[PDB]
Amino acid sequence: KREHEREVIQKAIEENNNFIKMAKEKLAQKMESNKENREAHLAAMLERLQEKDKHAEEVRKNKELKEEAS
Amino acid sequence: REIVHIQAGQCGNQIGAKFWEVISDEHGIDPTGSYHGDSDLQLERINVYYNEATGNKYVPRAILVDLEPGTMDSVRSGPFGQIFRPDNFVFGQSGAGNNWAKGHYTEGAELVDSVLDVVRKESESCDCLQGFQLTHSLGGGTGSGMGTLLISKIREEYPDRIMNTFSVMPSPKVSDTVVEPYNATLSVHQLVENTDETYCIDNEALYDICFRTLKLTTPTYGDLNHLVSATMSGVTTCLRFPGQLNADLRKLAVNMVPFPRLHFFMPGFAPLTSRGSQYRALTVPELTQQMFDSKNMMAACDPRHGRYLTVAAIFRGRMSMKEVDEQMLNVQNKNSSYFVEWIPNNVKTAVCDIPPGLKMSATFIGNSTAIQELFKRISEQFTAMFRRKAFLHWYTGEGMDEMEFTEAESNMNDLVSEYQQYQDA
Ligand SMILES: Nc1nc2c(ncn2[C@@H]2O[C@H](COP(=O)(O)OP(=O)(O)O)[C@@H](O)[C@H]2O)c(=O)[nH]1
Ligand SMILES: [Mg+2]
Ligand SMILES: [Mg+2]
Repeated sequence: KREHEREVIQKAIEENNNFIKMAKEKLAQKMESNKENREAHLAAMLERLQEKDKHAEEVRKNKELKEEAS
Repeated sequence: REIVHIQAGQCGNQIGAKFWEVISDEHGIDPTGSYHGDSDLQLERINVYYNEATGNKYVPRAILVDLEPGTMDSVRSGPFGQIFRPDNFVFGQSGAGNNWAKGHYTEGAELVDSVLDVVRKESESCDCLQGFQLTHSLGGGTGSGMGTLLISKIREEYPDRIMNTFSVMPSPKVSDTVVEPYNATLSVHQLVENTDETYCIDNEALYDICFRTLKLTTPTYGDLNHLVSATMSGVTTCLRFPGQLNADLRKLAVNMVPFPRLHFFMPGFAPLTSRGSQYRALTVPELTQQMFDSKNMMAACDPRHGRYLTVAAIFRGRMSMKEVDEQMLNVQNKNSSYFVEWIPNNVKTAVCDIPPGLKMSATFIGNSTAIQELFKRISEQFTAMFRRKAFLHWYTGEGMDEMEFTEAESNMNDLVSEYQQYQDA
């Protein structure tokens, strides 16, 4: 019976500690994966805007070509 | 022949404090521990419950246990609060939240060793220890969980001694929490295995007595504790005063317990007093009829629904012994069917000249098979919740497993079937 009394209290510790452990790791994983997702959304947004600038440089150059071949 | 008294939890300490106030008065001991009595027949067996200290002071051999200081601070301030040994107050700060698992496995396990150190100290100073008596409730957490934990540890250290308890059974009529059937079932499982004798004090019976008999509509714990302390006084008279019947815990157990597991007693008392009641002195025939009546039982069981295995009656005060014997013989002859025929002379009678209080009273102690009605009521309530796993998270959250509940439920159902078997014999 003393053997079981020690198994009960150790089971309670192992469960609370393991719960605290999992929650800590899952929260850090969520905050990290969120950071990655938000930064990816901004990176794609800026990539789209940059592709638009590259196109404006190509338009200004396309005018430079037409003016010289006039 | 010393008895080590232990009181645990709110209930255990409240009924325990009253028991000490009551007997201290009976033995002529004042709150300071000094003797000022008008008879010496108060000091003859005073050593059964009191130790003798330095300036001719008598100190209760009591250990006060609780996981919350509240109730024990109330005791220390009450009338006889100064009578107890200050070192014998052993208490924690985080209570038990009416959770058996907390009292037995977590909170209680942290405090238990320090209690055992006090128990051991009180035992080492015993010329010849007969055993221990624990007061507690089975519906709470400290008295229920930690109390049965203490019983288990004490038995390991003193396997050859008697373990006696005054166990207050829970009832919806006087309830503190819905998890009382869980706590009670878990405790009864411990009691069936680790006690030699348990006095079943039912809060349902104490309530019905206060309500239906005394007409105390809206009774308080103080009202229930009035009956308890009076019954506790009566059932321990044979141990505190010079006598021949059930004079010690072992002889009481030998006379009252025919089967090891069937050691749950139904106390009874007469007259049923109400705190500050009126004028008459009950004749011996009146005392006898009342103490055997279902309405005077401290356990909510109808003795007419079962049979008595053994009975111990105690009369207190100046009365005719011839009339006592005539009345005691008459109750049995008039109800011989309710006493098992296979246990000859199973009703023993004792008389004490010193009355409680009152001019004359009678205390009944019965090992009846009808006690199964108490265990059935609890088992029904326990099953109604366990079937749907209600409130189990509070217990499993402390480390306990569902298997432990299934075993406690099963052991109590076995106890009921055993009481029924001997009722049909
Ligand atoms: N007769 C009686 N029953 C009590 C008293 N206090 C609590 N109870 C009962 O005991 C149970 C609660 O246990 P309690 O002693 O309060 O809690 P613990 O501190 O966990 O042992 C319930 O079944 C209550 O009805 C009291 O002073 N007298
Ligand atoms: Mg208690
Ligand atoms: Mg309790």
